[PDB]
Amino acid sequence: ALPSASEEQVAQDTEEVFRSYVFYRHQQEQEAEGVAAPADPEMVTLPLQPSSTMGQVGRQLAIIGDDINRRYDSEFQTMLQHLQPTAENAYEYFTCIATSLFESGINWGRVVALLGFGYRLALHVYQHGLTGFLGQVTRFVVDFMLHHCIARWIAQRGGWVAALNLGNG
Amino acid sequence: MQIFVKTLTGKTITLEVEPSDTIENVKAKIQDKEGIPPDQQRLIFAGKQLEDGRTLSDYNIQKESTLHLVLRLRGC
Repeated sequence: ALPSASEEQVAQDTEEVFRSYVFYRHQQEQEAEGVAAPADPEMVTLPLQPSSTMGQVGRQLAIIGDDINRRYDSEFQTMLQHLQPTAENAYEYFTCIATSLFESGINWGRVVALLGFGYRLALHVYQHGLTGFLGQVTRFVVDFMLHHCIARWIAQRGGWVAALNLGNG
Repeated sequence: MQIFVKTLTGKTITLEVEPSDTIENVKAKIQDKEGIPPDQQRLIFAGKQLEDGRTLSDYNIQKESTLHLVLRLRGC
């Protein structure tokens, strides 16, 4: 695409890179285990658009955060069960862990870790019985990212197109 | 013995404790030299959330060991 980017186009590439990443991450985890597996390969699958350059952004971010993700993952669900949040206070708990994580500062490792622990959380309600939460989590994070001035920083870092200019690029 | 705790800011702080020390004591030492309330501490070792009713020998932590530190805040 073209260089430079505003906060108006960052909210669109943020939502597209948020699912394209959790998808390629659960797709490979399905071969090893089936924990929090998807609804089987059918119409209820996740139809992403890999025809765009953002398709390669999720694949890369899913590689630099592969081992660091499993390192502290068995403890994320263990404490998540002791939480037992609700649809009325779902943003009151998630906004707490995040603000408690970036409280020290902001880095590429703190963004991938956020999405990593931003999946099972939503799916945890889907199974519970609250069908129709995926649209809620989307129209919730994008608002937190634009309210916490996260979109700007990403714009100063070169937008999401700066991912190709990282380690494995 | 001496242990090394790693934070999410890239800062590592040393700590002098003993295998018979309880997890509640090590947390008090961190707030005494750092000021971080024990209610907002999520130690992590081997992908296991150590409990507050067990000692360090319970997990088999030797000397020169490293433990990650997360955070759950107390306001929310």
